[PDB]
Amino acid sequence: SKYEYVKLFEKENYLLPDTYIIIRVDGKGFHKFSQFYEFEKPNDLKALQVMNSAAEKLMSKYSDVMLAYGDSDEYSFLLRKNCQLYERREMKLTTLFSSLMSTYYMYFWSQYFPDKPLHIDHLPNFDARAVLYPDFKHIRNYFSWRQVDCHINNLYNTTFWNLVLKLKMTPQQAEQRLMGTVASDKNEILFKECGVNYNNESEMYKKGTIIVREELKIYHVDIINDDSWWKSRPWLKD
Amino acid sequence: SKYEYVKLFEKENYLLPDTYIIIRVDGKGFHKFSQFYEFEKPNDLKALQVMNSAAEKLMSKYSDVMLAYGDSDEYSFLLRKNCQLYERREMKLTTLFSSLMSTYYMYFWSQYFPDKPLHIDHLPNFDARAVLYPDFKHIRNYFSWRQVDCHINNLYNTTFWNLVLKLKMTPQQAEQRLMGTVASDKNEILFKECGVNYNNESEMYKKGTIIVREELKIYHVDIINDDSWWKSRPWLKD
Amino acid sequence: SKYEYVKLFEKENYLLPDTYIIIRVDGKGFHKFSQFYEFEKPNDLKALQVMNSAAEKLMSKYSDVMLAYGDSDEYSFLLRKNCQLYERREMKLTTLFSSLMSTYYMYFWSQYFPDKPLHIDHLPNFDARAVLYPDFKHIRNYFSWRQVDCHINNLYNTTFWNLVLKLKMTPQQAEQRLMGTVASDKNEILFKECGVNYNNESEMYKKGTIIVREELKIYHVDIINDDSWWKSRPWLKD
Amino acid sequence: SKYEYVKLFEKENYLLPDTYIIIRVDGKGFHKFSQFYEFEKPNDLKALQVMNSAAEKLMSKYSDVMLAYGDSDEYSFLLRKNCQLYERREMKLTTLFSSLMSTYYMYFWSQYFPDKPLHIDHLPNFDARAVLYPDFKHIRNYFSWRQVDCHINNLYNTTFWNLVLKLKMTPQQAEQRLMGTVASDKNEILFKECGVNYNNESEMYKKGTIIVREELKIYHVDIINDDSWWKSRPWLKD
RNA sequence: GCGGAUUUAGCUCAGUUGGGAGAGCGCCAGACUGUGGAUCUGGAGGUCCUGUGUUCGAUCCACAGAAUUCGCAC
RNA sequence: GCGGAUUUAGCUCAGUUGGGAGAGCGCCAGACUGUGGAUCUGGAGGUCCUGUGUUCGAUCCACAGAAUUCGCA
Repeated sequence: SKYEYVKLFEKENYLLPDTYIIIRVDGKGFHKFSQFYEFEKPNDLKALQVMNSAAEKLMSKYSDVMLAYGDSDEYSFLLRKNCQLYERREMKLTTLFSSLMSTYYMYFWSQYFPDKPLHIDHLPNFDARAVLYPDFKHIRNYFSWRQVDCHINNLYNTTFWNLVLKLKMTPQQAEQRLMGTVASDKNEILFKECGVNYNNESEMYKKGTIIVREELKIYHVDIINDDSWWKSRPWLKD
Repeated sequence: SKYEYVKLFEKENYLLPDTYIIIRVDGKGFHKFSQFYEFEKPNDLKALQVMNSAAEKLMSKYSDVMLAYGDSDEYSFLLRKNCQLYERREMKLTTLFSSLMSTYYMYFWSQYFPDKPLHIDHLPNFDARAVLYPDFKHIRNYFSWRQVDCHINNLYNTTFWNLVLKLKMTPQQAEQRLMGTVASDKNEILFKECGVNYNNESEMYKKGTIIVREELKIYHVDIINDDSWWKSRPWLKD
Repeated sequence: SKYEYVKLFEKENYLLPDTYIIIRVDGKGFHKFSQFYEFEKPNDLKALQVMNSAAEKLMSKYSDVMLAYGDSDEYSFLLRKNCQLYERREMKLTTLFSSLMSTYYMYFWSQYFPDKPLHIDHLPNFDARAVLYPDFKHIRNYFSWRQVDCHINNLYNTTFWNLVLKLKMTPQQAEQRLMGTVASDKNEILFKECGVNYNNESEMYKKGTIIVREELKIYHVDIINDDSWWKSRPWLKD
Repeated sequence: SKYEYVKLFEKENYLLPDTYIIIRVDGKGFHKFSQFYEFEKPNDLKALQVMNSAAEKLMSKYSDVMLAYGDSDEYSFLLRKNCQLYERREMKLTTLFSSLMSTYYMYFWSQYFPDKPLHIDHLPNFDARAVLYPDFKHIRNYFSWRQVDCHINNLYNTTFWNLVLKLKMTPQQAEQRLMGTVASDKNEILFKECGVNYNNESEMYKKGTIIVREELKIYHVDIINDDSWWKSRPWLKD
């Protein structure tokens, strides 16, 4: 053909071999999304169950995924360093992960929320980015970063939404009240003013969600300081 | 934070400025997809209408998309050379496009096919790639390439399936019949042996689908040799 | 062989076809270099001829180089859109250009300065970077940028070195004297305090060096506003 | 400035952190270079001493280089995984290495060969590529690969040049003679026909050259199987 | 895109309805001698592409995903 | 992750009910002049981060998405 020459303008990027690959997918404008479909605040259980369902099915579909961690509207997938999926073409991996997460989310939404059919202008869309890590310690520190982020965001949102619902404050009022406040102050505000003991909050909300290949098992525990949890799973390293 | 340092391992790729951008999305294993949901052969109208609906909605959402061409399980989107969407980040554009096409396809499928609800193991997924073209002549030639490819492939499937249906041949028999045949030979085989006049086939089947920003208008015309069609639409160039 | 596998960690980068290529080479620490070998200030003529000789020879060797502009310790080379040199492999182009400029500079230095044999710890080194530009207008604007920067740096160096040499100021003293000063002030300082008419300085010093493929001709002219200079050379565009 | 905007078209590439970097430089058309300056065959000691001098000086100039291995017209440099030279910018590293190796080669050439002044059309140029390796085992395997390649190439050149020089053959005759020949066949040809025992060849010629930071020490030993050679130098991993 | 064929040790290839994995070259060690060549002896290396399903048991059987190659076709 | 402020001519800052965009500099040319200095005239360059609407009309207003910067950690 006299037209195929344009194919020469395409440029592929193969991700460095024998390197750990993290693919992180993130909900596009899921704040507005959470508002449109009237999500429970601070945390809506079933929506998180949809997220976990999509992630788990995806994980079941692709064996190279050793571990997955999700919270709020985000999910991180760890691919074994020796992954050869799609010859490690970055675009294939990221666009496939985003496509899969979006479609599976739509499906499981149709399963968990039949009362709230999806509207064409507020469909769940995900972006996806690939990140390379040469040593496992960086993987540990990454998931540590994500879990710390989950802890901070959950504490803030629980305090905020308890201030809004129980103390009937305005979002602006709750926002100003939390200004310059630290973890101890948020816990004290929740317990004394809202009558809520944070430590008694669901483990899933405060710790996020971990899916690990054992069998596929789901945990909601601290992985930041618990070295034995990692050490007992050496196949994560391989 | 002692963990945020891992964020430094990320690499962004900004697409060269003042360049025409083509993002092509492609259905993942849609032959098998067409089999599972028992698509009509050679061409199933309603499915193609799902594709076109999804693509048109997508084009409607992003004003930077000047032109789209789709056929079978593929769709190409032209973004104007001075586009600043997501600061011209390749990953954002591609993962977002795959996600959008996927979700819109899922939505419109429930609309056109209420009789065939989607199965979790056969959801429509799309990959996506970004290609840069510095001169409009290469864009013209690109879409020319896509239309020629559509013509050849359609001619193949229509001839094959007419050989299976009208002459009651076995797939291997029809395939053996098509060895060393060219477009003209396939046309002559269809007309003389199967009694089907190709030129009378649906225009969408023979030319594919064009969505162009005018209002958004859909065409099923030749864009390869019709220079005036392009010349009459200078806003495509800039 | 059981060791050849490491070849898979290599990454090639082919520069986008049908795009103008600019390769800019720049002297490594040529201020300290100028100090060690006792360069005349503000401008040492013979050094500039070494630069120009190296650039001209390099350009003579590779016909794809259509235009070159050099000043101080930098030089810019324009390679035509359909250049296929080293299959447009970026790395080959850049390392080759840097190696060539360094070696030719060493050679022509050995020719112009036999009195000052080069010392191993002060050899002329060059870096090299490649930049892609999709439209010729951006090429014009690039070389315009380079000539403007050349004017700025030359004016600064002449004023600075006239304040240090013609007067008896310290380099830091002159630096502080020129702080927050503009072209008008520099001109006025040269005139009133140093008794130097900037405009009467050599044209090469104020405008830089242009090498054009016509035959290779060397110019010291304005290319910023002179449209006719470019328009009279359409082969530069092709 | 209204022209500085072109600066936005540059794209820099920062190498993945915590990864071992190998920068390999290789002589451009050094077959022709070897012919032009009438190099001794198969191996010219003084030329190898020029290469080695250049490499040692370069390594001496940049403390980040932990190990270097060179042979024939190529040299490989290992940079420790946490190196921050030029912020791990690929272009700067490679073009700088090419420039340095080229200039140093010119200088030491002027020192070892006062009898053979360099001709402008045959100055020594080097290309350079950077390769990332996430694990040290790959470093060991890389240098192993290069040393094996050295063994093969040296055996070939010694057998070949003994066939042209000693048996007074034409290069094409030797080329055809070595077609389909294996190491054993080459050894027997040298031994029986040329009266040459390969094992008695200089250790530098058959093993290549190793420069290691200990002090900078030079070795001509096997590094493929001698694990202790690496193990006794743990600072290479760090 | 359509179809066939293939994926097991470092390289080339076996193998068994469906049962516990091998040979030649190459590599390392020792003896031997002409040396890293020749012969001989010894030894090392493998997620049998990645998952799933059935089964007491999968390299094999069924399905799916990835990769290699050759045909036909622009 | 949560919030404040910011993005307007090449640079630096105003900036407006909601209506018609500017200054200093920079920069091109011309007259006279020490020089493309100053001084003098004319002129250019602004998609005011990007889209939609309310409107007879949008730089400010209302919705959506993005970027720089500093806090709270």
